Amino acid sequence: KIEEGKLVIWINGDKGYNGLAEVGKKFEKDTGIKVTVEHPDKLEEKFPQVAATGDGPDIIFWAHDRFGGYAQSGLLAEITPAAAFQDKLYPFTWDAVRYNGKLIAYPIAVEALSLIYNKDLLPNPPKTWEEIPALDKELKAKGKSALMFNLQEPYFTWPLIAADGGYAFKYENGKYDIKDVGVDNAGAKAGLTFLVDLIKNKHMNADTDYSIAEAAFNKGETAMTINGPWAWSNIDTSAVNYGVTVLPTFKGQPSKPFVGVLSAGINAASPNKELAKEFLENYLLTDEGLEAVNKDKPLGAVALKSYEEELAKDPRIAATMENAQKGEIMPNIPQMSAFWYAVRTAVINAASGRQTVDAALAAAQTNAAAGLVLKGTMRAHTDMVTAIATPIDNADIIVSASRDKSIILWKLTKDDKAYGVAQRRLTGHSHFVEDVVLSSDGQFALSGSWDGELRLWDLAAGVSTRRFVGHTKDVLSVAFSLDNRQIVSASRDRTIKLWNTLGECKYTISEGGEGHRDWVSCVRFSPNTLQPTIVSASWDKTVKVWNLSNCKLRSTLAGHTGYVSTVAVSPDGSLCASGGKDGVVLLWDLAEGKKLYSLEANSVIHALCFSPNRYWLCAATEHGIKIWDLESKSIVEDLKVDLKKVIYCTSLNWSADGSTLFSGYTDGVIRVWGI
Ligand SMILES: OC[C@H]1O[C@H](O[C@H]2[C@H](O)[C@@H](O)[C@@H](O)O[C@@H]2CO)[C@H](O)[C@@H](O)[C@@H]1O
Repeated sequence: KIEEGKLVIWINGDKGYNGLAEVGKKFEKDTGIKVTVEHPDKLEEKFPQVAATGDGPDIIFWAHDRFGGYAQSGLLAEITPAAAFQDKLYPFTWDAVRYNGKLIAYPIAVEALSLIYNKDLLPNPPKTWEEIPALDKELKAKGKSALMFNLQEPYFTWPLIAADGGYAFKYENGKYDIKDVGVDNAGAKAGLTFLVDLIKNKHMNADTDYSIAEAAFNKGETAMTINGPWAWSNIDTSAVNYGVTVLPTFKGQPSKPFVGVLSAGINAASPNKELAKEFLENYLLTDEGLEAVNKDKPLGAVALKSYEEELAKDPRIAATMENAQKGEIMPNIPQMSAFWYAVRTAVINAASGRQTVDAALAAAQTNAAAGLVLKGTMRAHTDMVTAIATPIDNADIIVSASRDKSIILWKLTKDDKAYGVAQRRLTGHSHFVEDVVLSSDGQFALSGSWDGELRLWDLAAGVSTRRFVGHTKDVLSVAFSLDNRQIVSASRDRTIKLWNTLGECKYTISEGGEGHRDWVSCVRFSPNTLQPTIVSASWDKTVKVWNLSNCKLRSTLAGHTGYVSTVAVSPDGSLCASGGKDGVVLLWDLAEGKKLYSLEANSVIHALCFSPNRYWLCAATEHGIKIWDLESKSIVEDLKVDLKKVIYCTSLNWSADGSTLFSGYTDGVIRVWGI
């Protein structure tokens, strides 16, 4: 629920949540309000989840870099401190938490990684990364390692990658270009390669995580480690005689860590937005509040000036700020998480050996800039997935058709396991199922296969309820009339047939001069109820529009030099996209019945479909799923397949809400796309 009357706070496990808890107890004393401080695992990922449904904590803590994404998804209440309060914090700390001109959280402290060394094992720490391999050989002889730090999180490896040129998003004229990603340039490659070499020459292991490196350093086994201010406590209790100094340089350049600003945001759904502000502003952001947290685990250089005046006296803090100066404050734009996930994968694969540096970064480069990504994969078909149907009511299930001769009802789980599971496999056709469609109910499926027949399926009971025997050759397409009372099909027998629901052919648009002269590959109903019509693709290179009332030919659309294997109709029934052999997508004006323009794809098109919302046109091509913006006539996405044989999309269909693109491939795998 909401939890009106108390304050649920979330902060990371590596921070002084106990000290904060104290602050919470002090608030409760003066307020009479219970403060609960919890530190869930992966709280940064759960938050956007729970906050979306209206649940979650009242206050969430994390480095600023992740708040832009939360704000964007409306998960954060706008904060508005009095000018008096604002002056208490450094202006630059406020900028860290300012998104689209608004303050979305209270800044707490400036975090920056530093080189932490054991003064007893290494009086003079290396000034450069390059002298570390020799240093490790020297220490290894004495049963000690030179360096150990968390190689699992990109946060720790980024300072070295960025050192000689690597960057996340190009910054220019006071703005970030989210398409200009710098993770695979010469600089980033040089840094990651050096790192990987360290692992190859065994100066550090690819599996070293946070606890391993912290234990090793605190137990005096390794001379140096890399960490933030929050680690100084544990080392204190370990009695190690350490120092905190400038990170080593690489190729003469200083390591450039991404600087985080620990921040506290208030849940958009919280019913204690006021209690939250009173707490953060009058209890936490005070010389007392911070000191209570700082004693638990150091915060770093705090936003609050008054208290920073004391902290800046600590040399470890001065060292923190020197490394901070060599790097830069993290952007808070939504793309940051994509950048982090991208870089994390790259480092791990390059480190594990699964991929080469160039290989790993190249992919990271793509994932960091990627808009539409691979939300998941659904596997069950043992052969090519020929068609995909999505429920009109946007329910949590879809249906697929495959050359394995079956259709599958998928239950969209989304759970870590898979995006969906084969809830029921329906068999019955004696040859490849080429196309499938759902009823308005979303309760029945209508299929067409190369066995020349169509079948109605009762999805719930799992059985075929009707065979449509009429065509004399392979059936290549099927469609349901808007009111689901009429069924249409296309065949290699060059005809288009109309059927009722009882399996009787009510009408046949014969191969006559009016009809097609070759295979009819596709037939679709136009959503327009004013002029009942259907369009048809054909290997006779034409497209035909038909009056559903009298079944009379409206018009023949010529413009293709090869077979047209597919046709899609805009949701409004005004446009119509056609495609096939010649690689060009012709967009027509249904109403008038004339060409509007082309859209080169340079690849054979297999399927088409417009977006439910956006002015988008998607094309299943042998060279990826091309997506143009019907307004700019420009490509906005070109999705290829990466297993890390020629594999290509044969079918695709959007979820009713336009949020997910389902697509079948030749390898029998169904790939889910979306934000
Ligand atoms: O490395 C990916 C990860 O880096 C940062 O998380 C830091 C955090 O800022 C520090 O305060 C401390 O908790 O160490 C974390 C690394 O494990 C980013 O803030 C985070 O968004 C990103 O995923």
